[PDB]
Amino acid sequence: VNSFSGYLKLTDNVYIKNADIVEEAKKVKPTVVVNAANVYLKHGGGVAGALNKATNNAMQVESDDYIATNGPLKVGGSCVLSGHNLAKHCLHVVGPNVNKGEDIQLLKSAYENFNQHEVLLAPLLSAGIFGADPIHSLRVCVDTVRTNVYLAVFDKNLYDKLVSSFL
Ligand SMILES: NS(=O)(=O)c1cc(Cl)cc(Cl)c1
Repeated sequence: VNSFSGYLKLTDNVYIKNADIVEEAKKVKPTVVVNAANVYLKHGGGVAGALNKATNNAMQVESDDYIATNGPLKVGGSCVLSGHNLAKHCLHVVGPNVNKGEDIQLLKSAYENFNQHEVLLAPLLSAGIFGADPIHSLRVCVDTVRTNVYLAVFDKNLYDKLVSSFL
């Protein structure tokens, strides 16, 4: 049994809710929240900008030190950093950004990072300002992630379309 409440069950392991991932993280304090990161861990906008704002920029300060030591992530890659006030850990995952022309096949590699964690609160990778079709992102999630994933979707319109169209 876990703390997550109000989710619709899509599969054995994937759950979805119309929610504010920031507000959901603040309530649950999950072991892992996933960030929709870029390779530079520059948390300017989208989910990353919202998560970072909720940490009062501490996520960005930590991320800048990580990049100064390790250099950029790979598209499809990830790193584990602090969850600050939101979670124990933040798994920063880089999905392909279609608005940069990145290979959408890298979306499966991105989701494979989730399998290193038993339970996660996450957004749909490559959705929103990363330009991918969120319906496609949810299909790749269900077909790739084997651990227990709680997906948060703020836009009620998109949430309803994802549920109604789910095979
Ligand atoms: N992707 S997100 O969680 O940052 C998000 C999306 C919308 Cl449409 C509104 C808010 Cl307040 C937050």
